[PDB]
Amino acid sequence: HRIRHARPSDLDALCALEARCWPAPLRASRAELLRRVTTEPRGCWVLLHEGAIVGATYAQRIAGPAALAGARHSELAGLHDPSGAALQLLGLNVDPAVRNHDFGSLLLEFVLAAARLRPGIENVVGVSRCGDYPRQRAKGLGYEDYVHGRGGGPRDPVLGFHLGHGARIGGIISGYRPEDVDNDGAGVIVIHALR
Ligand SMILES: CC(C)C(=O)SCCNC(=O)CCNC(=O)[C@H](O)C(C)(C)COP(=O)(O)OP(=O)(O)OC[C@H]1O[C@@H](n2cnc3c(N)ncnc32)[C@H](O)[C@@H]1OP(=O)(O)O
Repeated sequence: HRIRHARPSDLDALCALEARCWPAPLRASRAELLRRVTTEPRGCWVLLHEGAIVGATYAQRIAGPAALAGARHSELAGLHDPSGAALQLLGLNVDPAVRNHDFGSLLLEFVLAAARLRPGIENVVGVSRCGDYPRQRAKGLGYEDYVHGRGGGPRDPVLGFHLGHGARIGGIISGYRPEDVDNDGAGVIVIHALR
């Protein structure tokens, strides 16, 4: 296939993709999607399949993996540093109508490949979540134990997506996304080590 950088003209399709991949409380507004493409234009890609935007990634260069400490999903734009050693992912979605076709694995490996070619980038970081924690919440399993797989069962399908591509857990940010009630408002830091 072919993948290209994002453009402000794709805003209409990037919103329709956001509305399909996420429920209403967790969707990024039209202004936020435009802010990501304009702030870091070389750090946003769009996967095209049959001429449709079925996959999109958002990233901005931050100072490093340590700058994510105490971050918040709303106050996330202030971490932009054009001379930082880490590229923070801000979103990596694919359309539910085309999922499980090894498409999301292609976008993640492309961003990891682009960061190895951009100079100064040491790691690819980001605050992920857990899509199947409420099921383990009723079983008495704590959130921190569930992130590190200490619950006895398998990984979370969301965290296993990053862990399956060389990432490692780098901490938990409680109160990161209060509208993400499926994770008690918390987020999970993932770090893709490079070089
Ligand atoms: C920076 C922050 C915002 C982030 O990192 S975003 C957090 C990730 N997104 C979310 O949590 C919202 C929900 N979105 C999804 O679940 C999307 O399906 C996704 C996470 C983008 C995954 O993309 P997909 O369209 O499913 O395609 P792919 O990623 O290429 O792989 C397909 C599946 O094969 C799975 N797979 C592939 N190989 C394996 C192996 N060896 N073992 C187990 N599972 C595998 C892969 O984990 C995917 O699992 P599912 O989540 O159950 O679909």
